[PDB]
Amino acid sequence: ATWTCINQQLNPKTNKWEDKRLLYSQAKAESNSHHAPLSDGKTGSSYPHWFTNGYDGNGKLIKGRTPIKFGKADCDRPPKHSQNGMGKDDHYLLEFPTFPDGHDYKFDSKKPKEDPGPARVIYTYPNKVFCGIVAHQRGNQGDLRLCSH
RNA sequence: CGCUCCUCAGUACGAUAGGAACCGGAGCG
Ligand SMILES: [K+]
Ligand SMILES: [K+]
Ligand SMILES: [K+]
Repeated sequence: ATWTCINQQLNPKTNKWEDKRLLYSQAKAESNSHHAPLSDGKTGSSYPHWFTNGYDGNGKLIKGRTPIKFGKADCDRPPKHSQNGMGKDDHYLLEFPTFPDGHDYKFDSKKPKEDPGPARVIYTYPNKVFCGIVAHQRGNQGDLRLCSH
């Protein structure tokens, strides 16, 4: 499967934000999630880490929030995320940088830290069930929204 | 006392997608 994200990027010459169509291979994104550690933070880059998808640790939805519908029961279930995100009963979503070229993000480096880019592969803790590809609409900041596939 | 860098630490904390400080190290005023 191929996922497409439209990410606005600032063209210097026109000083205006333009739509860049970015394509991701699900197979490569999944491989990225397997190469990354099964932890929540605790790495030099901070990734991978808990993706709340609008909930708090007790599966309670933050008011005025619509979680992303992934289409897989495991991915759409309200999460159970304890303090360290390592409880022996936890189940929640993790986000990790993913790129069109498929390379593995250098999760262990803090200084300098690799640019995570606009996209993330979202997968479950602790079985790493693939959920989807999400990305920032503008540059590398703001909320993350589900890309198409 | 103030400012820059390291470290503390991607820790504490946070959930608008981020993120300290004390102690300690190196400087300038
Ligand atoms: K954390
Ligand atoms: K400091
Ligand atoms: K100090």
